[PDB]
Amino acid sequence: PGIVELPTLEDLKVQEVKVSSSVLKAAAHHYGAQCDKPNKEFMLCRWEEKDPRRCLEEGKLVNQCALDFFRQIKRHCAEPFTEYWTCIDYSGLQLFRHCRKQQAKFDECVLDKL
Amino acid sequence: MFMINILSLIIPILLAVAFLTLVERKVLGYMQLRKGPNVVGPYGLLQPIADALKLFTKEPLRPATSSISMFIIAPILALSLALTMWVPLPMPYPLINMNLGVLFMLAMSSLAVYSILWSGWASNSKYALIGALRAVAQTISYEVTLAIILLSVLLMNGSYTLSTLITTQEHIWMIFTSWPLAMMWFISTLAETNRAPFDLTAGPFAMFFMAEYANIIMMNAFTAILFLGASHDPHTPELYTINFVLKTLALTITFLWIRASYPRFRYDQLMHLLWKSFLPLTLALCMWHISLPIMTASIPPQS
Amino acid sequence: MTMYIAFILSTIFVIGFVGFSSKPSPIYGGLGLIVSGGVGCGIVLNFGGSFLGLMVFLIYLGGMLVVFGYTTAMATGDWVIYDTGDSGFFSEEAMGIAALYSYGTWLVIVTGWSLLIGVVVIMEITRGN
Amino acid sequence: MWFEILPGIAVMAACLFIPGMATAHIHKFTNGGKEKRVAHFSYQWNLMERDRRISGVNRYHVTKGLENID
Amino acid sequence: MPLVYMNIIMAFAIALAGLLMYRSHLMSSLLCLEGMMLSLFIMSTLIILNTHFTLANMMPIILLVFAACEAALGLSLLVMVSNTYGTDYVQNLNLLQC
Amino acid sequence: PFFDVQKRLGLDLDRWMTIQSAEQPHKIPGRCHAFEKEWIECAHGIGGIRAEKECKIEFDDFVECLLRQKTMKRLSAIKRQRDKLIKEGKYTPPPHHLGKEDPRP
Amino acid sequence: AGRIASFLKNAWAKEPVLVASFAIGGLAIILPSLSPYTNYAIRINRATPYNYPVPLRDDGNMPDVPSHPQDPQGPSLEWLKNL
Amino acid sequence: MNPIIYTTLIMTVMSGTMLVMISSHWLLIWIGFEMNLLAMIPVLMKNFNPRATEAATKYFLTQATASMMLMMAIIINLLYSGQWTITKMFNPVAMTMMTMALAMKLGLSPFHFWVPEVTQGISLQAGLLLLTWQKLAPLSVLCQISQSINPNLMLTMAMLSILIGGWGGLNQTQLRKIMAYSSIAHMGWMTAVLPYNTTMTILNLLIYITMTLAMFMLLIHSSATTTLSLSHTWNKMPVITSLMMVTLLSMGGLPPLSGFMPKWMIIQEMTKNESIIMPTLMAMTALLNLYFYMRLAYSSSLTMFPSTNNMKMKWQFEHTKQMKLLPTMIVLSTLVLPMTPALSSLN
Amino acid sequence: MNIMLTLLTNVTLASLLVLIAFWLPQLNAYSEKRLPFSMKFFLVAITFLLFDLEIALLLPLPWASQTNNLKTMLTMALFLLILLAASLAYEWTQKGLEW
Amino acid sequence: LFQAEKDRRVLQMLRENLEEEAIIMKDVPDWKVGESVFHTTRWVTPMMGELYGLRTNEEILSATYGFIWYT
Ligand SMILES: CCCCCCCCCCCCCCCCC[C@@H](O)O[C@H](CO[C@H](O)CCCCCCCCCCCCCCC)COP(=O)(O)OCC[N+](C)(C)C
Ligand SMILES: CCCCCCCC/C=C\CCCCCCCC(=O)O[C@H](COC(=O)CCCCCCC/C=C/CCCCCCCC)COP(=O)(O)OCCN
Repeated sequence: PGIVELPTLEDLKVQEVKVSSSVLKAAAHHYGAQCDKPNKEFMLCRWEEKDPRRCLEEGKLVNQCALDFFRQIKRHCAEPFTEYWTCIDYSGLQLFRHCRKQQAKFDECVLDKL
Repeated sequence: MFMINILSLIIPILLAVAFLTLVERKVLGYMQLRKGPNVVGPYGLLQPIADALKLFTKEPLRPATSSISMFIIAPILALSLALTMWVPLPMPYPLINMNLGVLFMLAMSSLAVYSILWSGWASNSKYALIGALRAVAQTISYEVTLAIILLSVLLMNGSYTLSTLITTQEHIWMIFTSWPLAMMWFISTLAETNRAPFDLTAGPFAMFFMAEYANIIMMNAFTAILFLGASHDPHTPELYTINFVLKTLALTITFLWIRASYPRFRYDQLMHLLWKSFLPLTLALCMWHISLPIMTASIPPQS
Repeated sequence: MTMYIAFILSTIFVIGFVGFSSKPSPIYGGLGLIVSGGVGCGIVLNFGGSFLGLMVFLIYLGGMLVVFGYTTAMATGDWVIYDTGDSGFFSEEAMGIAALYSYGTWLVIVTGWSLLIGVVVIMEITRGN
Repeated sequence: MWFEILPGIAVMAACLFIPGMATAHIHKFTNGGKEKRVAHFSYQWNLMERDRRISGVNRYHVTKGLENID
Repeated sequence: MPLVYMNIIMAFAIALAGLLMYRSHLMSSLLCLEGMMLSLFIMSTLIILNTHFTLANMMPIILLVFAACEAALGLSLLVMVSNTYGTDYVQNLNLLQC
Repeated sequence: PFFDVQKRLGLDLDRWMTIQSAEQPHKIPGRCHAFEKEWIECAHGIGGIRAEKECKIEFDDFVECLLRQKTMKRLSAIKRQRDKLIKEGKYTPPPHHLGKEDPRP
Repeated sequence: AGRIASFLKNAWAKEPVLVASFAIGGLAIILPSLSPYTNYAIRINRATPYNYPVPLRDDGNMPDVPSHPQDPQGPSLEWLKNL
Repeated sequence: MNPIIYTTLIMTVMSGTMLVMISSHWLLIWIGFEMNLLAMIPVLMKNFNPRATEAATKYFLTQATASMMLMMAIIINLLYSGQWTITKMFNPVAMTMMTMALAMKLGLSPFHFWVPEVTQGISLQAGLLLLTWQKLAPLSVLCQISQSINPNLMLTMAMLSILIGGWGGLNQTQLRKIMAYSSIAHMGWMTAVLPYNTTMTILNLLIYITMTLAMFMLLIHSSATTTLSLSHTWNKMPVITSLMMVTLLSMGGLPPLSGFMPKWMIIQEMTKNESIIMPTLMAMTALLNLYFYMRLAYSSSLTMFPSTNNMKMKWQFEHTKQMKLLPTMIVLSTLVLPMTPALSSLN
Repeated sequence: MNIMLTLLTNVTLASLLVLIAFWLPQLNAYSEKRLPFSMKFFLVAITFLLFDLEIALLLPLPWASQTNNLKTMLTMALFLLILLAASLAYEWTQKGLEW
Repeated sequence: LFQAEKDRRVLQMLRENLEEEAIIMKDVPDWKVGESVFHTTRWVTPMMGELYGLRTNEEILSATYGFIWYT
C-alpha cells in the first residue's frame, strides 16, 4: 500500500565533521554557545515534522556552522585546544575534572582571541 | 590479548591462596609462642609446594556407593565460582567492566551454596547430610543481611558499578560514613565462609580447600574496595594497586587473628545472633541510609 | 552472525524443560530446572535485560530452587526485530523498574500486604497441632 | 622472630599485585597508550562507534584531531 | 511472532504437560509449576523489552515474587503431607474421592 | 462484576500502566507509540463493535508495528531471491554490502 | 511519666540492640519531614537534564522564554553553585 | 487459630476478591487471584486433620495451575496487542486459554473433579465459604469479557457441568458432596447464559448464593454431615427439618418457589436468541437434581427415621449460638418469585 | 563474548585440574580393598525465601532516588521496610525463631 | 550534529537497500519496488534488519550485540 519515497544519494552528500568524540567534547560548550541558532532551528524542525526526509537542509546548515566554528578554532587557538582534547582523549571516561588547567588555558585563549 | 589477561588473573590467585595457608600457620604459630613451618624451605616457603605435591599423590577414597556425578560436579562449581568472583573487581581497572557488578557478585555468592548441598547429599551418610543442611541454613541466613547491608551502603554510591566506589571514596573512606554497617558486614563475611568463630563444620578435598581460601581473599578484596577506598591516579594505577593489596592483606591477617583469638559459637547461638541482633539493626540502618541523602540533599549523581 | 545464538539458547532451554519434565529422581529434575533457569537467564542477558536477568539468576536460582533442594535433601530470525536508536545516558529497563516507587504505589501496597499475609499463612499452616 | 612471617606475606603481596598491574598494562597496550574507553548508557557507545567510523582504520582509539578537518 | 517466542511457548506447554502427567512425587509437580512460571517470566520479559514499554519492567518482578510465595506455600503443604504419611507420594492422597 | 471505583473517585489505581503512550518516566517513548496513539484516537467514544469495524486500518498498522510480520516476510523473500540468484550466478553484491565501503559519521 | 521512664531504663539494659534499632528507625521516619534540605534535593533532581530541551516556536508572545542560552531569561542554577 | 488471625485472613480473601472486581489491569486481576488463593488455604485447614490437609493441597494444586494458565493467556494477549486492559481479548488462542483457566477456577466440567473432594475434606463453614464467595471473582471476569467468548465452548462446558452434576448427585450419601454436585450443576446453568445476557448470570448467582447460604446454615445448625445423621434431626428440632424441606424444594426449581426464577429467566432469554434445544435438555437434566433433593427430603422430614436413646439429653439443651440472617436467607430463598421484575436493577 | 570466554576458561581450568587431581593417584596400584525431618530447618529455609523476596522488592532503591517525587518514593520505601520489620517481629513473637 | 548524522546515515542505508532491491527483484512478476507494509503514509522508523538486511554478517552482529557484549 503505497511507495516509500527516499531522497537520492546526492541529496545526502555534505562535508562531514571528521573530528573524534574527544575533540567534540572539548569544544562542546563553546560550540553550543556559538552555533545555537542553526542547531535549534534544525531540532525544532525535527520534532515538528517528525520526518528525517523533511530536515536535510537544516542538517547541512548545522554541518556548515560547525565547520566554520572549527575553522575559527584552528585559525586562532590551535595548540591550547590540542592539549585540552589530548587530556579529554586520555581518560577512559573523558572527564572534564582532571586537567582544569588546560581548560583554563583554552578558555583564556579563546576569550582573548575571539 | 584477553586470554593473557584472564590467565594473569587466575594463576596469581591460586599462588596467593597457596601461600596464604603458609602465612596462616606462621601467624597462628607466632600468636601461640611458637613458629610456623620453618624447615621445609628457607622460612617455610616450600611448605605450600610440599603440601600440594603430597595431596595430589595420595589415594582418593571414593565411597564406592556414592553418586559419582554430583561428587565430581561439586568441586568444579565451587572452584569455578571462586575464580569467577574475581573478574568484576576493579584493581583499579576490572577485567570485565559490568554495570551491575555488585549484583553479579551477590548472584554468584547465592549460587555458592549448591556445592555444599550436593557434597552433603552425595556423601551417602545421614550425619554428613545433617551437617550440610546446617551449613546451608547458616549461609542463606547470613547472605540475607549481606544483601541488605550491601544495598544500604550502595545507596551512597549511586549505582551498582564497582568502579564508582573509587570515585565515591575520593576524599574520605566509607568506614567513617557508616562504621556499624561495616562491623555487621565483616561479621557476616566471617559467617559466610565458615570461619571461626563460625567454623561449625585428597584431590577433591584440595579443590574444595582452594575454593574456600579464594573466597576468603575475594571477600577481603570486596570489603577493602567497599569500605576503605584508595585514591587512584589515572596516570599511575600502580599506587592504587599497592594500597588495595595492602588493605586486603591486612584484612586477611585480621581473619587469622580473629581465628586465633576466640572460641566458637553454638548453632542456635549464631542463628539467634543474626536473626535477633543483626537483622533489626540492619533494617533500622537501611531506613536511616534511605532517609539520610534526602534529608541532607546529598543524593549521588548517577541514575 | 553466530548461527542464531538466541535460537541455540532457546533449543537448550526446551531440551532442559523436556529433561526435567520427565520427572526422574526429583533431585535430578531440580538439576535440570537449574540448568534451564541458567539458560533462560542467558537468553534474557543476551537480549539486553541485564537487571531482570540478574534478578532471575539471583532470586530464582539462589533462593527458590535452593529451598527446593533443601526440602528434597531433608526427605529420602533474531536481530531483525531490534530497535534503531539509543536510550540516552541511562538504561530504560532500570528507569522502568525504579518507577515502582514513584508510579507503582498500588503495586507496592498490594505486594507488601501479600508477602506479610504469606508469612502469617506459613506460620499458621506449620503450627500443626 | 615475628619478621620471619614477612617473606610469605611478601610472596602473597606480589601475587596479588600481578593481576591489577597486568590488566592496566594490557588496557594501555591495546587501547593506543590510553585508558580503555568505558561504555555504559548506550550514548558513549555511539561515541565509540562514530570514532571507529571516523578513524578510517576501524579502530576507535585512533583519534582524529583538528588537522583532519581541512 | 518469531521462533524464540514459539520455543518459549513450547517450553511452557511441555512444563504444563509434565505437571499434568503425575508419575509420582508431588515435588516434581511443584518443579513443573516453577518451570511454568520461569517460562512465563522469560517470555513476558522478552515482550516487554522488545516493545520498549518502560513501565512494565515492574511486572516480571511482581510475577516472580508472587509465584515464589506460592512456591513456599506449596512446599509447606508438601511438608505437612509428608509428615502425615512419611512420603510425598501422590497415590497416598486418596482419602477423598468422587 | 466490574465496579468502577477508580472512575467514581478519580483515583487512577492502575490506569497509568495500561498503554504504551501514557506518561512513561523521563518521556521515553514506546516503539509503536504513534500507531497506538492513532488507533486510540480513532476508537475513542465509538464503542467496541464500531471501533472494531471502522478502526481496522489503525489496528492493522499497530499490529504490523508490534510484530512486523509483513516486513520480515518481505525481507525473507528478498534475501531468498538474492540467494537463488547468487547460487545461479547472475548477481554480485556491491562493495557496499561486502564490507568494502567507506563509513560515515 | 514514671512508668515510661522505667520501661525505657529497663529496655536500655538487657536489650540495647532493640532500643537502638527502634530509635534509629523512628528518627529515620520523623526527621525527613522536618529537614529543610529535602526541597533542595527535589530541586537538584529537577535540574539534572537527561533529555534534550526541545525549543519552542517563537510567536512574539513569550517574553519569559530566552532566545539564546546566555540570555537572562530562564531558570538559573546559581543557588546550586552556592550550595 | 487465633480469632484475630482468622479475621485478618477472611478480610484478605474478601479484599482479593474486591481487587479482582474493581481493577482494570490484567496484572492486578492476577494479583487479586493470587492473594485470594494465598489467604484461602488456612481457612480450609482451620481444623487440622489429614482430610483437611489433603483437600487443601488438592485445591492449591488446581488453583495454581489455573492461575498459571491465566497468566499465560494474559501474556499471549499482550504479545498480540500491547494492551493490559480487561476488554475484548484480541486473540483466538488467548481466549481459549483464559476460558479454561476460569472454568478450572470455577470448577466447570470437565474441570469439576476437585470440587466434591475439597468440599468433603473441609468443614461445613469452609465449605460454605468455598461454594459461595469463591465464585464471585471468576464469574465477574467472565462477565467482563463475555463478548469475546466462543459460544460453542462455553455452552459445551455448561451443558457438561449440568449433566455431570445431575448424574453425580444421584450417587451420594454425604451431604457435602451433594452440595458440591449441586454447585457444579448451578455453575453450568450460570455459564450457559453469559453469551446472551450477563444480567441473567448475576441474577442466578444471587439466587443460588442465597439458597446455598440457607442450606449450609441449616446444616450447621443441625450438625449433620451424612444422610442418616440428618435423619435424626426431626426428633429434636422438627422446625429445622421442615424449613430444610422447603428450601430443598426451592433448590429443585419447583414453582412457585424462588429457585424457579433463574431457570425460567434463562430459558426465556435463550429462547429470545432462537435457541430451543439446549433449554429443553437443561430442564430435563435439572430433573435429576430435583430427584436427589427429593430423596434427601424423604429421608429428612417427610418420614420419621428411628432414633437413639441418648437424644433425651439433647432434648434438655438449647443452642448457645444463634446464627443471624438465617431467617432472612430462608425467606429470600423461598418467597421472592412475585418480586421477579426487580431484576431490571442490573443486580 | 568476553564474559562467555572468561566463564569458559574458568570452567575449563577447574575441570582440568580437578580431573588431573582425581586421576594422578589412580594410575599406581594399591590394595583397592534418617527419619527425623526437623521442622525448624524448613521454617528457616522458608523465612529465608520470604525475606529474599522482600529484598528483591528492595533492590531498585539506588535508582529510585532520582525521580523528582522524593516524598512518595521515601514513603513507599519506608513502608516496605516497615512491613519487613513487621514480618520479622511477627515471626519473633510467635515462637518462630526458637531452637 | 549527531541527530543530523544519524538521519543522513539511515537515509543512505535505505537508499542503497532500495537500489539493490530494485536490481534483484527485476524478474519477479508481482513484485513492486519500494512498497510499504503500512496503510499510513507517516514515516516509520526502520528496524535493525531493514538497514543491515543485505549486509555482511560481521557488521550485522556488531550493530546487534556490540553494546551488550562490550565490557
Ligand atoms: C478512600 C478510602 C480509604 C479507606 C479504604 C482503604 C482500602 C484499603 C487500603 C488501600 C488503599 C490506599 C490508597 C492508596 C492509593 C495509591 C495512590 C495514591 O496514594 O496516590 C499516590 C501517592 O502516594 C501516597 O503517598 C501513598 C501513601 C499511602 C501508603 C502508606 C500506608 C498504606 C497502608 C494501606 C493498607 C496496606 C496494609 C495496612 C498497613 C497498616 C500517587 O502519588 P503521585 O506522586 O501523586 O502520582 C504518581 C504518578 N506520577 C509519578 C506521574 C506523578
Ligand atoms: C516506630 C519505628 C518502627 C520502625 C523501626 C524498627 C526497625 C527494625 C526493628 C524491628 C525489628 C523487629 C522487632 C521484634 C520485636 C520482638 C520483641 C520481643 O519479643 O523481644 C523480647 C525481649 O525484648 C523486649 O522486651 C520486647 C521489646 C522491648 C522494647 C524495645 C525498645 C522499645 C522502644 C525503645 C526506643 C524508644 C525510642 C527511642 C528514643 C531514644 C532517644 C533518642 C523477647 O526477647 P527474647 O528473644 O525472648 O529474649 C528474652 C530471653 N532472655
